[PDB]
Amino acid sequence: ELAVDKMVTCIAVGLPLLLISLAFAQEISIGTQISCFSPSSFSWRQAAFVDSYCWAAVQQKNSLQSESGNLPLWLHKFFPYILLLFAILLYLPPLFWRFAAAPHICSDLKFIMEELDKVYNRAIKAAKSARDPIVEQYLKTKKNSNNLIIKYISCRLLTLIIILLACIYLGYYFSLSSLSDEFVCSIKSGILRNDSTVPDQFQCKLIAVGIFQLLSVINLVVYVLLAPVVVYTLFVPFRQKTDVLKVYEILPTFDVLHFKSEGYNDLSLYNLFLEENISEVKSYKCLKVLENIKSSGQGIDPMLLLTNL
Amino acid sequence: ELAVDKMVTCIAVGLPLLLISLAFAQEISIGTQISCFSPSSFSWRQAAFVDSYCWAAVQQKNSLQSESGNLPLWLHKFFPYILLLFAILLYLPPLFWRFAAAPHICSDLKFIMEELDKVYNRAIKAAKSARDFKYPIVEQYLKTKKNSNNLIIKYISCRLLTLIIILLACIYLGYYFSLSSLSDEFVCSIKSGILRNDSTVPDQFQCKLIAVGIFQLLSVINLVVYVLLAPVVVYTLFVPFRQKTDVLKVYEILPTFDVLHFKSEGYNDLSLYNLFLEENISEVKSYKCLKVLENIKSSGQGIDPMLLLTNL
Amino acid sequence: LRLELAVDKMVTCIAVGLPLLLISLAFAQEISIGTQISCFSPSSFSWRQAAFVDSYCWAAVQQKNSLQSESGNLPLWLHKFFPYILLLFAILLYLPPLFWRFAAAPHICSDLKFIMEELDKVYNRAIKAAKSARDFKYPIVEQYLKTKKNSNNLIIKYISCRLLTLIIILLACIYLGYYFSLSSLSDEFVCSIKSGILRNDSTVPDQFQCKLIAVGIFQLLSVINLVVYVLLAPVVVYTLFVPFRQKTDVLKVYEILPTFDVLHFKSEGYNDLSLYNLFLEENISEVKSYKCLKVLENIKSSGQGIDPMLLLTNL
Amino acid sequence: LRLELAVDKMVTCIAVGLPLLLISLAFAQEISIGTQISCFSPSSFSWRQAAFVDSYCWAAVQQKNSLQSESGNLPLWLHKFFPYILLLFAILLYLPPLFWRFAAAPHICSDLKFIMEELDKVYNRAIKAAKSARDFKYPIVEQYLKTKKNSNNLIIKYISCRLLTLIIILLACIYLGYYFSLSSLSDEFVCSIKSGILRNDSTVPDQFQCKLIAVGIFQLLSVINLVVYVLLAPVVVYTLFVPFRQKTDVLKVYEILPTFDVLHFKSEGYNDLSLYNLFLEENISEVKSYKCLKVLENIKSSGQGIDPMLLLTNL
Amino acid sequence: LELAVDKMVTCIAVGLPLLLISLAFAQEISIGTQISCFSPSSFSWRQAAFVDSYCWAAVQQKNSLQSESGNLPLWLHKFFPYILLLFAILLYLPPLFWRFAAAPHICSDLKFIMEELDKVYNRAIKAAKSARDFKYPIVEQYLKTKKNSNNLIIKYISCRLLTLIIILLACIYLGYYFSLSSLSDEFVCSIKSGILRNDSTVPDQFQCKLIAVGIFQLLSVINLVVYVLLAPVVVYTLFVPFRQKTDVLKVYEILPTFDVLHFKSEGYNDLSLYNLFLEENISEVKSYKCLKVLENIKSSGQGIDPMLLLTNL
Amino acid sequence: ELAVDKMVTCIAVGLPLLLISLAFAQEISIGTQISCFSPSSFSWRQAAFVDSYCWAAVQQKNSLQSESGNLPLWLHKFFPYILLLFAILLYLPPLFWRFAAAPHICSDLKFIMEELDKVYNRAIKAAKSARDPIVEQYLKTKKNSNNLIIKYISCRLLTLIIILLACIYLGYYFSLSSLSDEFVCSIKSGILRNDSTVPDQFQCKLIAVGIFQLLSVINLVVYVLLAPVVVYTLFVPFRQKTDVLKVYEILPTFDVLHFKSEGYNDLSLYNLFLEENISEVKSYKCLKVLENIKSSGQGIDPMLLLTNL
Ligand SMILES: CC1(C)[C@@H](OC(=O)CCC(=O)O)CC[C@]2(C)[C@H]3C(=O)C=C4[C@@H]5C[C@@](C)(C(=O)O)CC[C@]5(C)CC[C@@]4(C)[C@]3(C)CC[C@@H]12
Repeated sequence: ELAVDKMVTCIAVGLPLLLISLAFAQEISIGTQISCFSPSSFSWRQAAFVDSYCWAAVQQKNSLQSESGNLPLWLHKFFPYILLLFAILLYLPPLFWRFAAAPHICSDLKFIMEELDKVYNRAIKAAKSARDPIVEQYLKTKKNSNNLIIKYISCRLLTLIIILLACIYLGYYFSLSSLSDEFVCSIKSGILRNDSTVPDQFQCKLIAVGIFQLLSVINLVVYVLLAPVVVYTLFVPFRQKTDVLKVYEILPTFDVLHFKSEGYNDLSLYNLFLEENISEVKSYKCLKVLENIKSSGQGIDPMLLLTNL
Repeated sequence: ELAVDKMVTCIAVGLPLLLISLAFAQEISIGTQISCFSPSSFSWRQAAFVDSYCWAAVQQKNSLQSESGNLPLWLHKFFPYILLLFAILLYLPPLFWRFAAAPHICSDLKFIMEELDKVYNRAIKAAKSARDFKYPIVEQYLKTKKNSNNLIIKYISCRLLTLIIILLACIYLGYYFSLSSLSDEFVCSIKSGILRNDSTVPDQFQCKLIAVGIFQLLSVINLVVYVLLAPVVVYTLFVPFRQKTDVLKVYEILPTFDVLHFKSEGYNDLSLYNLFLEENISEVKSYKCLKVLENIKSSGQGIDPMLLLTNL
Repeated sequence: LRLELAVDKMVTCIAVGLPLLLISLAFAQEISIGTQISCFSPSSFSWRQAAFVDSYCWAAVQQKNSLQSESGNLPLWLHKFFPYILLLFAILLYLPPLFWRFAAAPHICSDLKFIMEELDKVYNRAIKAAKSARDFKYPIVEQYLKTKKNSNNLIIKYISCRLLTLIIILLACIYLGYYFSLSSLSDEFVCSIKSGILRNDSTVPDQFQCKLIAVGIFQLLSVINLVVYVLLAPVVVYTLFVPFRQKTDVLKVYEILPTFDVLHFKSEGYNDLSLYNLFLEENISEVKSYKCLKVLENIKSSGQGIDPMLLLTNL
Repeated sequence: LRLELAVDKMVTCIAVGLPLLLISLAFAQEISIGTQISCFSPSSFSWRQAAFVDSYCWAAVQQKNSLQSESGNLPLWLHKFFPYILLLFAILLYLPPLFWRFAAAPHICSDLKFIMEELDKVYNRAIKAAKSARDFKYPIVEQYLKTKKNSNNLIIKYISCRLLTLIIILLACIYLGYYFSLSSLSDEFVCSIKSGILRNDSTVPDQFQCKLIAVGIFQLLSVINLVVYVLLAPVVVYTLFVPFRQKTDVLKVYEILPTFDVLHFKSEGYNDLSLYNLFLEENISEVKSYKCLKVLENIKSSGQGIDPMLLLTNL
Repeated sequence: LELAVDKMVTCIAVGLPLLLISLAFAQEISIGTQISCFSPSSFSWRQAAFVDSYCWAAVQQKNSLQSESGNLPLWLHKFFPYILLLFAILLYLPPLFWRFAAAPHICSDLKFIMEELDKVYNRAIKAAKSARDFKYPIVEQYLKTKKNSNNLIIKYISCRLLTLIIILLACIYLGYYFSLSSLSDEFVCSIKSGILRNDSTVPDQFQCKLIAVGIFQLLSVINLVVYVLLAPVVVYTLFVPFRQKTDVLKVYEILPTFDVLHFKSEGYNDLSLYNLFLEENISEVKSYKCLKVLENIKSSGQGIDPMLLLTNL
Repeated sequence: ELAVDKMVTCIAVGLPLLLISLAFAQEISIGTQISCFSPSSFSWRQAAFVDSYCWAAVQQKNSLQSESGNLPLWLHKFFPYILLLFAILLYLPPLFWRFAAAPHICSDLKFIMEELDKVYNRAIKAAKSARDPIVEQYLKTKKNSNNLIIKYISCRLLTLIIILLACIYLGYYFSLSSLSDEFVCSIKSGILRNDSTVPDQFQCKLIAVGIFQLLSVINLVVYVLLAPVVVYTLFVPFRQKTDVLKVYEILPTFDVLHFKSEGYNDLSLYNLFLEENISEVKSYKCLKVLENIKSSGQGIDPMLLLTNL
């Protein structure tokens, strides 16, 4: 998993979870999520009934009358589970990737690294004997099929789509007349309908809403900062730079051909993954040492290769 | 476990669990699950008795009178347990197939990969000796694999039970999801036993099952995800349709390997083995090199045995 | 392969764990009294009516129309969101290290392990040549050293994570200094539950005297965090100027080997070579050849014997 | 490779775990009665009004205008911040051992392992020369130790961490002696909830008698911490006197080897040589050659045979 | 590195006060608060809570509370839990020697003795094998030296003596708690300092009772019983010489390459401590095992010493 | 630790702990351990005082008057800890066994297994060359000293004694009337003595005592089922059988002598531990393959041994 992809996943998933836990934590909360102000004559349990009834009655549109509407009321209860839903949906593409995409790119990349080590060993053995292109074709093939890279850009595109949907939802959540939690509630269905001791309507207010909006704007800011990162990561061809196989062109047992650029094809994705995992390849490390020395141009490539051993 | 099967299991199991855990958020729950509105004269403990009695009385059909019926009350009080039951039943087929079916296919697949590497080595050794037995054992093994569907029958059986349980969960959630939205309100009467002819206690109490609305909003989410998941299982259910890009066709260019794919068209274990080979074949080095030669053959510049000898 | 300089590890540990420890302290059971707000409803108000007043005013520190405070609504916002701010700073300060932990490591750890292996190899070859005398030759790692200064991209990542750490630490210092500068009377605000149907109600009084509790603890902890952070910022800066911290040339001890060219060539640049010099100075104690060579170099201070002979004796 | 002297490890363990253990005891499920403050509102006050009075006065130990105490506002501040002061001392006392282990530890180990290897090698060479008689020559370790004497920087990190430990222990002793030197009546303060709209209110009494509970436990634990710390301070001071502790010259047993020069040359300095002498005296029992040489040296007390003969017999 | 009897004495003397602390405050035995004061009926809930907490904090202020037994019994109950942990810590401190790196002081020398014994056994059987086809008693001289310095054994008997002293002090303290009547929890309390002094609605004095003190005494007697059972074990363990019998070396005397001398007994010196540690760790020594096999066979006398040695091979 | 000893320890220790944890289950426990029923005129805090006073007054014999006596009251409150005390005392002998005796038998058993593998290797090497008793004396010695086995039977005997004492205590406690949890308590010492608003006596009842008795009978049943197991384990000689070294008698390099039976000596204990840990010995496994075969007569012992390789 590319470092930028790992960090995008970590942010887009842990941020909604951390924000839920912020508001979610009991210490942060003052108490219940709703308070309704029953009359003074009401007993403790009658007031508890009013609170719980109105909490359950934000759904039943007939009971509650709110200036903003019933949708803002339903939105508040939705948000604790809505952020977790966004976290899960944002975790899904990385899960699909590791489960399916890595297995295909992992085998190919391990084979390419083994073949590169083998060609390096054979080149130095030929050079050592003097002192005394399967991988290229595979990569040429990799250019023909974009399907392996299509899994990657598809998981990235779903990540971007879900991030944009979360940004859209967060923006609607961020701007709220906050008067919705102040919407009235009437416990007058059933036998309580014509009852007289119970007042006609109660002034309820949704607890911990302001915290939800302050956290939703934070999530929206982080997500609109993250979306350009995904879009840049979405474009695989642009990120393919510092041609990694160019360092291998100084080997006799290796054909003089990079042939890795310019396409929305799996070859560019493999170039990125090679640029990432190539530091594990010892032969690449030694070849890059020789290539950097070649900047001065003092000695010669085959001599330093043989001498380096 | 195939990636699509692993993700279907992860969804179908974790979604009901995640939804259970959400339905009881330390911020979505206002408090108790039921509230009954005792009279003002009732003390705190008398009101607590009314609440707890009616909570326990959603079962006793004689005590409570509800317009929708007692079945909605049962469903509103046993909403969690049912989701956990669905999660467990959906986890059972992945547990079953993994425990017994997996190793059977693992041994066979490892043997097939070893035999393919061996035939590749022998073919290049024969070619190398030319530059300087012969029994298709794996082909015969795969020909046999076609005869018995039993290994694949375990797979399609676990997938079919997964689909059946997913459809039953969809039915329950659609039924439960499509509620009256007044059922959560039931009239309850604490008048059995010595309280029957008591006078200070009113005839009936107006109870409401709080946080039911959350149950329905989560049940519709579960139903949507499950009716999105069911086509995936049905597609995964059909093993023959999934298989393509004949993997052994790349081996047909070897002299030590008979020219025969012979892997298609059946509800038999051969198609399942074809899928698992298509998945795990990238680990096979000989397959990788042979596919390199096969892709080069698209241009048709050189020749298969020459490039193979040059492959070393 | 720690892949984190000790000073960087301790700066991360402090800058991250201190806000977390302070959050956990601000709500220790002995420290807190109960709710975060108390509003003093009238005596006629029932228990639940007083609970409504408390919760309403807690939620009403946001709605500017309801509450009237002498200091303003901004202190009220800052007092309610005390805990949230502390965690965010911890995460942002832990964010740079996470990037360094995953993105930065492949570029450096691999290079440093290769350099250590090459140094051990050149030491072995030098003593083998000396042993054969008692009875190729390409400076590959030195050629490697030139590349370090050449490409500053590897160094760029390090100074960038350090610079973001410094920027976030300075922003945290600014916020904590502002928060600690709060009035300490601004936690008392007048709140009025008179919106909606309660507006023209008469039994409810016009306004309630609410006080935000656990704010003095927040300020006392914010000043502690600010002190520790303004002590930490020079360490990060000190850290930012790597060219200055690259000292005690580590490869100079290897110059006494015949199989090693006589050239340090590691100094004076905002390039990856200085960063590699720091990481070599840190992780070089694991290199056995470096340890023995430093033993010989320290002995050479007296100048009694000779470098190649001493090496032969060590074998 | 412990890199922590047993006396230093125990001083750290005590000075750090004792304030933590005492914090954990001060709030045992059996020592806290409940809230940290109780204010005795009038009987007419409701439950929530009394809770408001308690929380207000708790937050009002800071606002000097509200509360009137005979001892002053400083005792009130010190009583409210009681547990924070101990965790801070625990952390500050843990800091020097952390600085020691993080950087100083690795440097000390390599040198000691090299010295032990060189001593085993010189012993082997001496017995091989003696064995050949029964049938180079450079004092490298002696020169290395002679060098160790030249640089006091190595013996300065250690005495600096010990000196900071002693300074923090003395500051903790001063604070705990002051805190225990409490009036024990200063936990009772008069508090008045009469700011804001409550100022001219009449139903609320003029002042409340609040008491800061669980203070007596704090003082009883502070005196325990002070006693243990004033018992620990002489231990740190003795640890500080590093040359005085360098005794029973460990290399003196090696002077009976022909392949080893007849020179101890390890004493009398605030230099890294004395620290290395201590660490050698500690870790030298692992050295087999030292064990056998000490066997011969103890036998030499009787003086029956001879040193080289005995060595040959041991083989 | 810690004798089994010492390990069990430490385990008991440390875990028993901790287990008893944890039991004293179990939910099943604690009814609730540790003090209850019985305010008048007119007092509100919070006023009664104030009375309880005030008297809890007032067991220290001697002016406020009047108790028949005195203020010391009152102070004892509050500090009783702390004492239980203080005694556990002080009893863990001497074992701290084992916790600290003092192993080399004894074990490193032991490891050398075991290696030297294996070497002398190998050399003896090699000489016997060559017969079938130097010579310096270095370990014997080392043990002879070990006799000269008692200092290593002085660390051991010092940690054991501090363990015994702390155990006896704990027995004395716990004995006292059991002895006390404990009506102490029934001592009166008066919340009449400050502005409450001349107040009239508050009664003159409250009858407070200290909760969980009977549990404290019942657990203190258990701790005292276990500790007075443990003290003889420490005293016996204190006497290292009386703790040594059937020395391991007496089996090596049948080797030609080993001098015929045990020379290990009768002293308050490090040699006796090394004898104990050798008797413990000697079963790991293979040469000792085979030599003890031959020595046990020699009880019958059927097989020759050197012959059986060579025969075993 | 022998499997039967490990299971006896596990039961005898975890059962009182599990029962303690059950006796105080959230569903199981209703609340406080005592309730006293103060008059209705008493305030909340006065009733709390009565409860706590009587809880502390089950000790002071003058205050409370109970029909069964003060001893049942003491046992009521102290029953929960008493189970932990029994668990600890039952854990003590297995703990002593681990340090005091387990290493002594471990070193000897490891040496015996090594010597058996060595004698097997030497026997097959002699047989292989043809195709081309130290351990016995040690065991003979083991017979002479019972001291190692005396540690084992001593820890088992203390386990049995503590189990029997626990059975006695639990049978007594379960034999309580179950009305002894109701005691009359009088808060009339001190200044309350001549007070008039406080009633003369309160009817207190000890909470969770029926649960204690129902759990004590379970513990007693399990313990009287466990005691015969310990008694059988107590008799080491009656347990040893299937002479394990008899399979080694078919080796030329091994003397033809079992010599392991009939004694209250450490040899029988070593026989048990060998019978347990001997399956780890490869030479024993092969000899048992062929040892059994020799009895059958299908093949000769030395030939099959040489063929075993
Ligand atoms: C803590 C809770 C909320 C509750 O606590 C729990 O349910 C357990 C969960 C938890 O504690 O967190 C238990 C009930 C209770 C302890 C409750 C009580 O007992 C009796 C009264 C009285 C009722 C009244 C007005 C009358 O009846 O006339 C007389 C005045 C008085 C004292 C007012 C306050 C309450 C209502 C009082 C003290 C408020 C606190 C309350």
